[PDB]
Amino acid sequence: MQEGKVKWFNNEKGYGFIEVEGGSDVFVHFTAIQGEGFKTLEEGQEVSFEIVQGNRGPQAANVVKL
Amino acid sequence: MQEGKVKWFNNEKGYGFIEVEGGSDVFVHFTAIQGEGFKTLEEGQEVSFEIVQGNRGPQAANVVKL
Ligand code: NA
Repeated sequence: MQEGKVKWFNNEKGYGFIEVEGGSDVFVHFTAIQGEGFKTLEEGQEVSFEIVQGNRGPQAANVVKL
Repeated sequence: MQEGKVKWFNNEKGYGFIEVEGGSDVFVHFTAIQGEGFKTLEEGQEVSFEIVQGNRGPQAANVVKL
């Protein structure tokens, strides 16, 4: 588990990227977003998350807005 | 996706396993469950899901109650 910030997120398509200090960007899909409410993220939002490896490569899991 | 049947799920602990015919049971955590319903599952419940690799090995992602 670790922290990063949302780099960008396309609300219509429901995906974007989390930027990591000193590391590679991590893909995030709306299905990973935790909590109640409409599943979206805004640029600059601080998040915690896990990285998992799927058939398309690394992606975020368990994305919590801080 | 992929289909399976919940083998067991402990709603206090927040996890269980999904049985996959002719394959290994897959760990499922509550954070993977989709929908506005309670993030719980029950024995025998049919689900669709993605297998991803986490730091402890294979686990379910994108778990939808059918
Ligand atoms: Na970076």
